[PDB]
Amino acid sequence: IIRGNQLQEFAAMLMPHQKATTADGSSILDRAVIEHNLLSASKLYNNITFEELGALLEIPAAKAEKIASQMITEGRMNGFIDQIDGIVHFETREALPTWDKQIQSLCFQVNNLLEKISQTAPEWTAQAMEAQMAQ
Amino acid sequence: SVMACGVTGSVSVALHPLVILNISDHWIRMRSQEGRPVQVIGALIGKQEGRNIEVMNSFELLSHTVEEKIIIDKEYYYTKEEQFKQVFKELEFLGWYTTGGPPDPSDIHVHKQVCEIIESPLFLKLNPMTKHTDLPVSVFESVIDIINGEATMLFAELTYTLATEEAERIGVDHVARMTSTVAEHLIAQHSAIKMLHSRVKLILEYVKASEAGEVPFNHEILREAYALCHCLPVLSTDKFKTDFYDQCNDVGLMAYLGTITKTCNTMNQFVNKFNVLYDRQ
Amino acid sequence: VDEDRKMYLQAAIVRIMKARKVLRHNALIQEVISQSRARFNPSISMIKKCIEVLIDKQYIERSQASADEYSYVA
Amino acid sequence: GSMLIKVKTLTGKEIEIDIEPTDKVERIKERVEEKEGIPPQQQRLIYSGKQMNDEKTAADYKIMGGSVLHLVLALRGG
Amino acid sequence: MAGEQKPSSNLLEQFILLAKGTSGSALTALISQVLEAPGVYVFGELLELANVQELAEGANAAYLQLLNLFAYGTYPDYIANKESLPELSTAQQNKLKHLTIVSLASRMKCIPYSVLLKDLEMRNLRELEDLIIEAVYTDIIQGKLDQRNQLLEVDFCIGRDIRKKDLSAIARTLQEWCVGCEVVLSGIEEQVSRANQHKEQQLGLKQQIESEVAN
Amino acid sequence: SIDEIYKYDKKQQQEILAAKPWTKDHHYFKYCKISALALLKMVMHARSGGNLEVMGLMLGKVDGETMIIMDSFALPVEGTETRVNAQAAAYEYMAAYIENAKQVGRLENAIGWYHSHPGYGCWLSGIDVSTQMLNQQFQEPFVAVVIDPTRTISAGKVNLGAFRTYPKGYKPPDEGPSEYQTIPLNKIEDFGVHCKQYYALEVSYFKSSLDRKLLELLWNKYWVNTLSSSSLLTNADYTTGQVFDLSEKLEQSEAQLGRGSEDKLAKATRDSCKTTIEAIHGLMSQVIKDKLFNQINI
Ligand SMILES: [Zn+2]
Repeated sequence: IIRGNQLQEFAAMLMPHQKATTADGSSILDRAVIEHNLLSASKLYNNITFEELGALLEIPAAKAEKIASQMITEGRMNGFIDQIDGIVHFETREALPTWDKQIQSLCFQVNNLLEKISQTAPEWTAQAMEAQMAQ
Repeated sequence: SVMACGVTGSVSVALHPLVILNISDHWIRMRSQEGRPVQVIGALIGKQEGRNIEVMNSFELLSHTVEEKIIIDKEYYYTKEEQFKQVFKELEFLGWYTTGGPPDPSDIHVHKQVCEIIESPLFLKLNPMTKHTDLPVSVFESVIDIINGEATMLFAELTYTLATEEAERIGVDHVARMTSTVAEHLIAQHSAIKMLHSRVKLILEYVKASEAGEVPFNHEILREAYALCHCLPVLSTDKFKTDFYDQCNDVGLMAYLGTITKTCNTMNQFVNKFNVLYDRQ
Repeated sequence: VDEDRKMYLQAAIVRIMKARKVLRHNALIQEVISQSRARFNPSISMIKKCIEVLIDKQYIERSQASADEYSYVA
Repeated sequence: GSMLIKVKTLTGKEIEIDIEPTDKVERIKERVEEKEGIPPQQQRLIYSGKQMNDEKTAADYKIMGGSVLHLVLALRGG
Repeated sequence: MAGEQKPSSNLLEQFILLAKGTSGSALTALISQVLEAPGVYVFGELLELANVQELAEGANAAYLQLLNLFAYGTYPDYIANKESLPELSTAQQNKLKHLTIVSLASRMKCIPYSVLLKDLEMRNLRELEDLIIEAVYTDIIQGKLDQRNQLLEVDFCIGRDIRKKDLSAIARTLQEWCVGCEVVLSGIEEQVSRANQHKEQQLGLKQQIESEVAN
Repeated sequence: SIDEIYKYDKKQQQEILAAKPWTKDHHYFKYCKISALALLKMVMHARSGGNLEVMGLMLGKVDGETMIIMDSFALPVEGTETRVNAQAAAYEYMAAYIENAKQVGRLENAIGWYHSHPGYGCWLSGIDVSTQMLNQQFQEPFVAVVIDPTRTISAGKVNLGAFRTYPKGYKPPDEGPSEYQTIPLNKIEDFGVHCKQYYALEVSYFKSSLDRKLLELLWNKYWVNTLSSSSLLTNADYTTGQVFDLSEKLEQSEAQLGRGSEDKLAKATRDSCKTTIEAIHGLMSQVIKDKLFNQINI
């Protein structure tokens, strides 16, 4: 999520017909970048409002939710809404989903540490193996 | 001892467990044919789930002795798969099991042999003539890289599980016990849990030693245990609380109806015999 | 000669195509050549068009696997 | 199999198989795929410009030894 | 050099040879370049060297204070102990904030926003979720923003530090609770070896009765 | 020895194969020694077959008074349960396989018929009773190896029956099991036409000690999978189909016991209790995982 003059230098990379730009003034690539930007934010985040996320994006909350509804006027959007409460929403994926999430999360975490120490302690690997044969 | 320490491939197939028994069965076949523990070959297949391998199904094959080396009779195996690919098309030749000591240049050689039907095949090593407590399955896979000016393949091991098929699991439970069906169910639970129990218990043991003494002091030991204790009961959430009210109420009203089924069958038989002796049914 | 041979061929071609789905492009056209050795010398190219002709009628489809090697439909 | 018929691919691959005079081409398909990896559902069995019913007997179409059971079939199996 | 969860992989033999050869003020430069190492903010086996032992309690005894803070302390400790420890960068000050916050989410399922706003001196939403998203962006944090609970949803935590030692007591409390759930579930196991093993016996005998009812 | 029965004495096996005890008594074969290849792809290829019926050749042998199923499984085919002698068409499989199986010392020969009725069995229906009867007058020793895939899905046990059908002229003697089974409309009439023309073999299983150790070690890491099922979500719809089916069966039990398929009311009470037990034990395992992992409080 890179910002304006973090890549206004990319203006130099652009083309005259491209450096001729849009109606609302966010150029073609600018709003493209916002699709990109907010897409990062979107794939990330759980739920946010639009004074929240517009001040986040330094832009009108009007525009925020507005062109959200446009971001799904693409149909590349997934999530859901309350216009009135002015919120969009993450989802908590909560359940059996999160259950096996951290179930096999811990599975891989445990086996990570297991074989880290089995290679750091292959001698102690054999010793633990001995005592577990006792087990 | 030319092995190459590499990475994964294209494994995913379906499994049934007597083909593990056919790992056993090819070893028994070649052994009875030769009167000796025969370092055999067998058509490994398995599950590939993301980054997980599961080396499962591998039956009898042809392992000729080329002067020292195990040999997939390659075009023989081609014959063989066409002899079962007509109907065993749900399975694909992932690799080959054998029987012997550790992986050797003959095992490397027939693994390369398995590397000629496909690009990145798998390696399994079993032996009833080896001396371990673990499930005797070694599993190898390939990178292609550049070292010391030589461009070479790379073969190294990854870990597995076994199939999750319903009737397959039922048969596993029986043939393990061979006598109470969820008991015949939960013992697969018990077996896997005890396996990882030995795993994280060896973990526990060398762990305890860390804090004890004469065993390496690392900050990545328990720390994960802290992660675990914040992994405690997932979803306090009231979300699943309602969800499980849902589940158990569903099944329980199911059972309520079945209080219905049972006593209604009883009632119908009662009305029968009432129409039997009190009446002319 | 050209219109009556073309009609005779459309039927012989669809009937093959229903029977066995080749079906490949290249190998298919070769096999087609094999079936009518006696008839006359065809165009090696237009092999493409040949399958194309059957693609339209809902007689045989185009598989994903190759520019050649399609599948039979209907 | 008492009836020793031929299952033929589009390219002419006539395969010798032991079936019965009431053996289902439904299972004759099973036979062709269990023998040649080419599965039978694109081994579309057509009889004289008209399809053979996948659920029938070979002898239903007076099929015999040198008879032909059409594939049109696939190439990857073979 | 070695690779699992840790800071910039140079650091191990980096600061080994540094403290070995860089000491006093060279040791201070050692420490200054140690400062940015996130996943190893604690140096148990790296303070194993007497070079770091003199790093500690030498000129940089305040830095051993800070190191133990990484092991034990928090950034809000610094919010109180603003002078005790050595200097830190605003990046590294936020890094100690992330110390205490990853420890917190390590504690809870989801730590409240106001919790870290207040203990970590965080004033408002903007900077709050800035450092939040950068923490998660480190990939230490799984889960998501738990806004409704005013928390941070947490599905996975990479290890923050080496966190000098409750290690013994840590692993043994682990052994404790592991065995506790184990014995709960094993009592269940043998209640199962009772019940539907009892179900086997009961129905077998009841069927014996029913069969003998005939003749 | 545990491997004493894995010994395929092609001598002895093909000896009893040519023995023809069935032509002396068609009830000689009482046992069915099986190696778990039957279970193997029978199970997972009836299940992987979706609902598509299949057919073909089983590996095997004969031992003493015992048919032996070294193999049984499914096709990716259809038509079985209605094909005029389906199974034949897959024998091309070990028209080749067994042959160069001998090239590895699998000197076995073809013995039977692999198959599966995905979702509703592994057997021979009305037209396949033409199949079964004709072929046992064609191919004896022949068996109706019977196990239902989705029955073994919601049942937890392998109801295996090697059904040497009673050939024409040979009636069920004292021991004809004749496993009555709920058949679709297509073949229930012809099952009533032929429900008592077959008996079952005492289907035992043989293996090695390595086999047992492998299954135990399987469980020893499958238990993690055990606590990760989520199968109440799996076939709750299957439970719903049973809902409809059961209300229907009570409708039909109604229609039977009205004035005067035997006692459909009692059979329906039985099967209702059964399927409810099925769903309840699914809920059992799921609540098990739930209460376990969700009662883990910090
Ligand atoms: Zn039939």
